[PDB]
Amino acid sequence: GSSGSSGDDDLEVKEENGVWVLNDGNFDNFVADKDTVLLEFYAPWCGHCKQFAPEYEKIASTLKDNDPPIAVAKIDATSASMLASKFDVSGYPTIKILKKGQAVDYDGSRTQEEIVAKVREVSQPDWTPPPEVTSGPSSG
Repeated sequence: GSSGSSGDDDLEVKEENGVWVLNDGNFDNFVADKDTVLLEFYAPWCGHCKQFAPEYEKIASTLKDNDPPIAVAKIDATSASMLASKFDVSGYPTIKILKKGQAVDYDGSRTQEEIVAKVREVSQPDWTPPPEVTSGPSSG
């Protein structure tokens, strides 16, 4: 701790209209100090995503000035295999949530209202992960 390894300028992250772009390389580096991180999976060969492209961006801002503050980001499963397999992303668009390192599978109408409800709902410190877990990678 407190090493200070900066130079190659590798550890970075971009965004789009409020939509951050995370990758297996900056995945943890980002969620490192994050209580709740929204991860959105998509594919370049998936047209159905194009219609959501703008639908998502709008959400970002919403959860942006929300409380607690949440960081909305997306990931190209196609490009990110490790992450894709992590949340068993066998389809798209696939929305997921990260809680202190806990993958929370979403279920319901992926809408600006619904999507936010769950996310903003999970961000809460009281919120807790329900039983019947799907995957638990050395959670702890």
